[PDB]
Amino acid sequence: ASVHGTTYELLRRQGIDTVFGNPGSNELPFLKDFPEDFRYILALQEACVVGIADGYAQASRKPAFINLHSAAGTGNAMGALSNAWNSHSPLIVTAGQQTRAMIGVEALLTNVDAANLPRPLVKWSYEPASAAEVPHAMSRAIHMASMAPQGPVYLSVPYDDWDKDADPQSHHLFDRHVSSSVRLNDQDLDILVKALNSASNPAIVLGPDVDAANANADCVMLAERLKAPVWVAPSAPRCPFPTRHPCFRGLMPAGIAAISQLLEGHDVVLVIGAPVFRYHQYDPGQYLKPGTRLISVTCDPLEAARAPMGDAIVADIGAMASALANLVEESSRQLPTAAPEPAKVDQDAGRLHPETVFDTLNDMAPENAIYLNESTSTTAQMWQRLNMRNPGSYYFCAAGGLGFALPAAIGVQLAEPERQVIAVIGDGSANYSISALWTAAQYNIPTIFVIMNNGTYGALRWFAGVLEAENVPGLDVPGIDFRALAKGYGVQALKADNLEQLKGSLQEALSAKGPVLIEVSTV
Amino acid sequence: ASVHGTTYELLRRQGIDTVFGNPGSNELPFLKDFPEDFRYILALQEACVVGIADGYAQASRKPAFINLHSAAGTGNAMGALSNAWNSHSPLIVTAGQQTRAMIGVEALLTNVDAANLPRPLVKWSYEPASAAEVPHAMSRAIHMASMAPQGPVYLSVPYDDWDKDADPQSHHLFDRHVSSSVRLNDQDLDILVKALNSASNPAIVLGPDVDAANANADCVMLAERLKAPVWVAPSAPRCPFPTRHPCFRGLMPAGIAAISQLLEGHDVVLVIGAPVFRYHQYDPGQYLKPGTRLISVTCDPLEAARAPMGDAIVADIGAMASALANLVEESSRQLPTAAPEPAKVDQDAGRLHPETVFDTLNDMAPENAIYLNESTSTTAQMWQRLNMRNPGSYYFCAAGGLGFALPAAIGVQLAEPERQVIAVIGDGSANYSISALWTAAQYNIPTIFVIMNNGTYGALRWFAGVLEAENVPGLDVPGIDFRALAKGYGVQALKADNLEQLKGSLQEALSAKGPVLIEVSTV
Amino acid sequence: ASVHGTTYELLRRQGIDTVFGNPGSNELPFLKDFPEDFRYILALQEACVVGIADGYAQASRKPAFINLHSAAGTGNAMGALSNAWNSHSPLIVTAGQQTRAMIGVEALLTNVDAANLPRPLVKWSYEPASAAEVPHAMSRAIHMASMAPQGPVYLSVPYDDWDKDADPQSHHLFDRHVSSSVRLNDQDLDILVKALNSASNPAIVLGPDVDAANANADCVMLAERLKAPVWVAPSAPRCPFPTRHPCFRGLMPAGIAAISQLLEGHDVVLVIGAPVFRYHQYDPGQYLKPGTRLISVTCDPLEAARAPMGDAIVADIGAMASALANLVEESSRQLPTAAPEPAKVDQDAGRLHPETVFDTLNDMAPENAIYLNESTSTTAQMWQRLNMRNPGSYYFCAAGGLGFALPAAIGVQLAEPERQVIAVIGDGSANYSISALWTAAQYNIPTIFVIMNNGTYGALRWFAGVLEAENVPGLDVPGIDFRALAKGYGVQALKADNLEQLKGSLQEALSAKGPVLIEVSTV
Ligand SMILES: Cc1ncc(C[n+]2csc(CCOP(=O)(O)OP(=O)(O)O)c2C)c(N)n1
Ligand SMILES: Cc1ncc(C[n+]2csc(CCOP(=O)(O)OP(=O)(O)O)c2C)c(N)n1
Ligand SMILES: Cc1ncc(C[n+]2csc(CCOP(=O)(O)OP(=O)(O)O)c2C)c(N)n1
Ligand SMILES: [Ca+2]
Ligand SMILES: [Ca+2]
Ligand SMILES: [Ca+2]
Ligand SMILES: [Ca+2]
Ligand SMILES: [Ca+2]
Ligand SMILES: [Ca+2]
Ligand SMILES: [Mg+2]
Repeated sequence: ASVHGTTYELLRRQGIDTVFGNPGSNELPFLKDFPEDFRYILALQEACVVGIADGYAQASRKPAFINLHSAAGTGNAMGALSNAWNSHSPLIVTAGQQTRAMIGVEALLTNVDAANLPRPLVKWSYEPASAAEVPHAMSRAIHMASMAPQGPVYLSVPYDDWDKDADPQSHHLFDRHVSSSVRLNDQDLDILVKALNSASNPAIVLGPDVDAANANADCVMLAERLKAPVWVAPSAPRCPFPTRHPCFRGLMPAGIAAISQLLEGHDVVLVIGAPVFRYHQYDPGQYLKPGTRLISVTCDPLEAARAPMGDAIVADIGAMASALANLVEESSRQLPTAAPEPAKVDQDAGRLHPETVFDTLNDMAPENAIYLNESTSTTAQMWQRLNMRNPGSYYFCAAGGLGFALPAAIGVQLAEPERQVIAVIGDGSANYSISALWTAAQYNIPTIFVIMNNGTYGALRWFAGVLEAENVPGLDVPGIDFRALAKGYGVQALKADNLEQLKGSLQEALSAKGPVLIEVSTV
Repeated sequence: ASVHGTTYELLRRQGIDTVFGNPGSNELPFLKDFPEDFRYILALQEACVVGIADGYAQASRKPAFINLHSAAGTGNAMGALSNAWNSHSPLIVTAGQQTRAMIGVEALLTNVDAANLPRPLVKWSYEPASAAEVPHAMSRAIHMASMAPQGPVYLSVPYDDWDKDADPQSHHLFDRHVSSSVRLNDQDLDILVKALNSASNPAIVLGPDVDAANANADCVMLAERLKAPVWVAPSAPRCPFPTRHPCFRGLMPAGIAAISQLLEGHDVVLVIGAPVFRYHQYDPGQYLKPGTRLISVTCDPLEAARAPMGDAIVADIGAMASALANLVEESSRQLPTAAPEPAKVDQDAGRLHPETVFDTLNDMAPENAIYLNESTSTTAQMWQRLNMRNPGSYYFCAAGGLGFALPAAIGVQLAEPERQVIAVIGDGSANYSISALWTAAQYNIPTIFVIMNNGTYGALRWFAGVLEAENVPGLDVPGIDFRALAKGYGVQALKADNLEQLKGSLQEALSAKGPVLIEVSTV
Repeated sequence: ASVHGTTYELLRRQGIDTVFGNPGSNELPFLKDFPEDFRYILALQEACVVGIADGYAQASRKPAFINLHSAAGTGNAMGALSNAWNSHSPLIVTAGQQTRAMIGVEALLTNVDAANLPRPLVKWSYEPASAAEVPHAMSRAIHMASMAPQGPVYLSVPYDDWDKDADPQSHHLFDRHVSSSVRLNDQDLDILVKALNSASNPAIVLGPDVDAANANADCVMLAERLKAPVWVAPSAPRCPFPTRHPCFRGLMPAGIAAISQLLEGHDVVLVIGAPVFRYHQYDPGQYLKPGTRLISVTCDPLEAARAPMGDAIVADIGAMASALANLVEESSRQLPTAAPEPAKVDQDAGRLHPETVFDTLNDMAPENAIYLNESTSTTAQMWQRLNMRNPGSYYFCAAGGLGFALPAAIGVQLAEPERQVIAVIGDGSANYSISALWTAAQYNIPTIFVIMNNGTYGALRWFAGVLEAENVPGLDVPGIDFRALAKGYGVQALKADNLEQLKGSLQEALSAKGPVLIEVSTV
């Protein structure tokens, strides 16, 4: 069999049936005779291709396969890979290389020093030394992406390799099963459980890896047994806990001093599935106040190594969450009281306050809706106003790289056809991956995009305010008609200048049978 | 003085007065108190930022300064850097890094292993070890970008460095002058000149570095003295010779066998300012046929090293071109006869043949117009139908990375306010950097964008045809309304469905006082 | 023809006839059927292999070819490559890789991510994508190493490639000639010459690249014409000027303040072939005092970029030195007076003062002797006491990496059979590459090794003294019998405990017909 046939069989046998890409000439030999049981999802720019694959992978909880064009295609996708790295997204990125006969002369489209291009944003990067090695290299890519800590991998393949004969021994790769579903040994696990049972005032902090492992329900049980408040680690890329559960305490502020102050009084703080800690603003102070012991369970050695305080256990989040939830004793402490409902902000008949938008979305959206957030100055309000009861209900660019939510919303909707996806995106952020709209229109993926139009890079004007920075250029983005942009890409567009219109537009959008974009005029 | 003040003085003293960027929080400390004698050009996505800076640098023939946001901003610009590498574009790319106090914990927005991110697409990449080193590092960046062979450089700067005190000895950096304007020593130059004077049937092949050095006029003189035909090296990123000059022979096909066949009979082939050779399609054969001696003058050691045949001289193109043009004897051979005018293709009243579009542009555009090409399946026709008499009249993505022409056209227009820029872009290519349109509208840069709409990735369907590849998915891009996209970004839009409309639209576009986009329905 | 035959023909045609190496299994396929016109020089450890090749290349002024074993062999040679990088040594380092069929499974002896191993100490690093590409890759290696700025390159080759068929078009590589013998254009050169003719008190500073280019004589003429004092740039790896010439001023101290103080009063300082400046100790102060203008001529863009002051011209040192020496006017100023003879230090009948050793060597050694220095605490005395009239008379580890002089002395002696090589090495430094002695014995290369035995890492005890550092462990190296070590490797050994014995031992050593090691007891 050819390398082409062998490789598609490998993919199919490993559960991959979809290719997200933007084609090029070095990739034609791979894409020809495309298998009938496969599905190709085209996007117009590489950041969009990867963003869609990313949302698809995160929501489906399985690896996504991507095919890009040489160095330029790969380069266009590197901002998206920064987010994928931080979110532990299992992405298999393949790029076509020039024919081996012309790599040396560096003919046009040659990806020079290929493996180094995507570094340091990949777990593994490689270009095979011969055509017969391709299936084996593809196998390595699949497993490296899937093993904890999951992350993106890169494989460059010269286009002339596809038609060559594959090693007949490649059949051994087809059904390989690799597992990293491990947990702390019995003896040490018993010690940890005892420390938890003995704590007088424990607190639990959860990160994105909990939602990735679908360990949400196990963490709820753990929180209920320990009768402990639960916080979501700062700069949260996903939501790991039902936001209206009595133990829920909200999103932690992303500052050193703010967090230690928040945890003061808690003798034992158990952090699960999050780095310690994804701070953002520089808020100097103590990492932890005296009297607090921190224990971290992470699926990533890099996270365990860099934590500036506490103990750590490197293991599978799902396996650990399940073990802990079943072994801890039920505390006789009283279960925490639920946080009160957020207040209603005064809303006149003019432009909409973000709070109003979120309250309305919470009112009108189905209970199993999935939200994506790329409205940077309104994140805190969004977290307090949306009741997200189920796992996989929230996504936000893990590395803070804009251009994620719009395409990712399409990938998530593709992965969860029965849950309405609603992406809330700022007018500034909307531009980074605007062409992704075309993919939703073409495949009729019913994502709803809500553009928060305030005409400025709000979050930046805010930091520009703290630093007390003046005369900073480039903070405003006036003159963009989002309805026209949506029309350009074949997506139905609506406008909301006030509350009445907002409610009407949402009613229509929710009843639509295709993707819809709503431009909202915000304060 | 602070690092901030010292750095802006360094830039100003080295001739930089414009910053192309997309702001972020790590960059606010650098951008605050923005100098009044500077100019900030905002673009909505990083590929667009770099593309604009690239066009500006290439057209002005001086380095362009760029400021991006951390890893995500840098990553979004890597496809654009692939083109910049191939075009020897002097680009100074700076990105903001997290505060030194939080780099270790990898707070959000930390650019991890920063210097490795842009590799291998940069000449030099670096992150200073202390704040006082910043001005010196900036100096290194400026010079590394400007010395032959020119190319992009990268500098990552922690945001807390800007307000620190600079080394008082930094003043020594302000007026440093670095030169690489060198040419072959007298003795060896005399030998080369003798070889040229002795040739019986010489041919000259010119590359992009000739136009970059503005050595066009010197090459015309050289060609006239030697009475030799002149070809433009394959995959041409720029036009180095007047296309209607009697010696002009056109664009060389990008294949090994095709080129050796084309050069057969020429005893001495002098290649100036081009790699040997930027092949594209695999057209196996002899690199050179017996009887042909090839001599290459390149400004790049990497080019000299990888040439599979001939001798090479590594030197400044301008200095070499000038020396050769003045030292060679006037041959008694007859000057080559000009190529005949291309034929008029039959055009009915329906959709436009690309040939018709180019003939019409040639008819109506000013004689000093500048063209950008990102209509991949029509490159050969474009080269035969446009009379480009002046230097800096043509640009095409040097690494074949789409998303270059649209933003680059804006940068070129900014650099040459008195020459009408006309970008000819395919409907597929238009999407990669569509948001750049906003920048033209906002600063009122009068670029004319001609979108060749044929609804498909034409060049790919063509390769898919040669390889005799079937069942290749993702080759069509239907359902895009370019007039709506232009409206979305504030740019006047026109449509041309036939010749009559094409002529009318061009008349209007040429008389416009701002940017204009014309969607052309092509066959 | 096979890749094996084609490659040896390429090497032979490019002037390479010697292979320096330490064999391994991945290299057997390359070494088999070793050409009869070639010469293989075996060394017992890789640092020794590279050190010998380095000395050979530096002294012969042509590239040296090296063959090492996979990652371990390459790794053992990386300290030696650090020196080669700093000395601009043209070294072609090749390493054998596992068979392509087993690279993927990482069988024993696989060099993983090969090209990244030697970085950042190489100009170019690469592993071919196919066997037919090997000759072309070898060609690139040869030229990259030879073009200015010269430096080490690395090529990894899977062992199964050698027996495959080579591309018949590879014959084009055989006689390629690449030149970088360039100099500043006429107009700018005239400006520089005028600045030199107009200077009232010029000073000249020379670096290692002057000796590498054999531009010594041209610099003497330049100094005599300008009637200017000449200094050797700090941390000198080579000697670029006759040390007893009336203009000679000695080795510059390696400190910022010390150098500016030394140059004070000189209006124009011309630096040729040296970085600006290879400082060592931290001696904070002004880089240059007011009134001094510095102009640097360097063959390295990296040097021009990082200079913290002055203008720079990037060009070939030989071409530039020759041009300047012939164009400057003869100044009417009086020629500088020669420095007085160094004083005789008092020497009793006990252990030898380093000054005594150097005076005696100067007295007894032939006038065309070549010295290598790796006696770190005695460098200043050595420079003042040895009259070195000819080019290529001195070598010192360019990156300060010990283990250079002993093997390099063998390589230099091999390159210059008619000039007596005398390596002066400290007892600490002698151990790093002690096994190199075997190579001298086996091929009967008559190098004389003088071991300065003082039982301690003297230079370190000295820095430990300045820093006023106390309780520093590991500074003494007692209990080493160098005569026994020499005997172990087959080299004649002598001992000198006092002056009488020193003179006697030197008389014998100079008359020897093979390598000799003299252990000298120093204070
Ligand atoms: C790729 C990328 N480029 C630039 C930035 C810097 N940045 C962070 S927030 C922001 C503002 C986003 O504006 P918008 O989406 O309109 O939302 P707002 O702040 O107004 O809520 C910008 C440009 C970024 N994080 N990522
Ligand atoms: C960043 C990038 N992505 C993908 C490609 C692959 N590619 C080469 S030509 C091409 C078609 C461009 O289509 P279009 O601009 O409509 O012009 P046409 O071929 O129809 O003339 C594509 C997608 C590329 N070279 N660069
Ligand atoms: C590979 C390497 N290891 C360690 C050092 C650090 N070092 C610099 S000088 C020195 C002392 C050398 O001792 P010796 O050769 O006996 O000479 P002395 O200082 O006594 O004159 C040492 C160990 C070095 N420069 N290179
Ligand atoms: Ca409500
Ligand atoms: Ca906004
Ligand atoms: Ca005409
Ligand atoms: Ca098209
Ligand atoms: Ca004497
Ligand atoms: Ca010693
Ligand atoms: Mg990289």
